[PDB]
Amino acid sequence: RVKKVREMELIYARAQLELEVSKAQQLANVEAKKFKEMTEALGPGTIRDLAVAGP
Amino acid sequence: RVKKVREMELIYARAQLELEVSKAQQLANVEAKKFKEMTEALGPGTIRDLAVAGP
Repeated sequence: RVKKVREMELIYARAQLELEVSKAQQLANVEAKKFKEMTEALGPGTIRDLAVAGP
Repeated sequence: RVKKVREMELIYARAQLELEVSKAQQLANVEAKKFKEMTEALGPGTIRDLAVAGP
């Protein structure tokens, strides 16, 4: 009983702890994608000058 | 019972946790699109001078 309850929970938790990583994987892509679509569209050099303004 | 309830919930939650990412994916596009339609329409050089104003 204690074997087939923790062992069967393990294979269940295995396909869920890895399902958890696929969520974070796809959400990391759309974050980096939408980051890329702004950083280059804004300006590779503009980001540099916009931060260094100190006069 | 505990197999076919958590396993069937897994395939259900799988097609929902990935449905969640498609929402964030399309919303990231319209954000970056509408960002692109303003940043270039405003001025690639204008964004640089508008921030560096310090006199």
